[PDB]
Amino acid sequence: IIEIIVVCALIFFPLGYLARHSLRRIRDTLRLFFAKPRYVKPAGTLR
Amino acid sequence: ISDIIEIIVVCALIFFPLGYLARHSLRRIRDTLRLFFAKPRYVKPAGTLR
Amino acid sequence: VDPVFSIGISSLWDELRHMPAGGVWWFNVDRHEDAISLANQTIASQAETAHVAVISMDSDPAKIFQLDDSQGPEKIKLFSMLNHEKGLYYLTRDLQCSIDPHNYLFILVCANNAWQNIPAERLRSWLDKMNKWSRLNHCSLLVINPGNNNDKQFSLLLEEYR
Repeated sequence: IIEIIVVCALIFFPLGYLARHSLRRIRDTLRLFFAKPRYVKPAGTLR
Repeated sequence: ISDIIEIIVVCALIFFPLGYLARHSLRRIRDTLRLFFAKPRYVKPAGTLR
Repeated sequence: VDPVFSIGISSLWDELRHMPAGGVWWFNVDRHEDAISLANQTIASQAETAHVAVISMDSDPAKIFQLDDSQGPEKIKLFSMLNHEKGLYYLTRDLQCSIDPHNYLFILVCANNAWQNIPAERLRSWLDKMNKWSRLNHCSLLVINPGNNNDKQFSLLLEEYR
């Protein structure tokens, strides 16, 4: 009931705090995944 | 059962941006607290030596 | 911990040659062919484990940038950008989407008089952003600009010595 709701809130508050603390990591990973190069197009790593 | 799951989801949803704004505005909160009284310890002003 | 990179000049003292990771160094050349030769020599003079990449303009980098078969890193990343201000502005985000800049080197060989159309205030803001990004990512950036009327640009670079 109320106790479980408080427990879930206690779980999620530091969870969101850590998620915000890794904001740069999340942004970097998302940019790696989506991969939108608008103007700088890698031609290819040469040997 | 179903209502319990719904309420848990609702609480999680309300509390995620709660901590998001807690971290986002943490610097401003600390600054305001410093402004109010804080605790100006250690370094102490001696006087205005004119 | 972060290794230091070397400029491609033979018989040069390490005081003017060594470059720590996490900063920006600017190089101007009288001729674009001098820029290409210097870029190739810098590529050939780096360590095997060094992460170095080249970005050029108005050409295909695969045919104008080479490596020494006896010295230099095993492989480098080649990147091509449009000859426009937006390419330079987005460079940071594009490389972040492409390469993890930690312990990694940029060599930006621009076209002839490529930095002539960039306004002063925007150039200062871009340089500040590049320096902050270099410090944050511990990445080093080198820019080679073939130009003849960059005296005002040189003065601007002097003013942003910080």
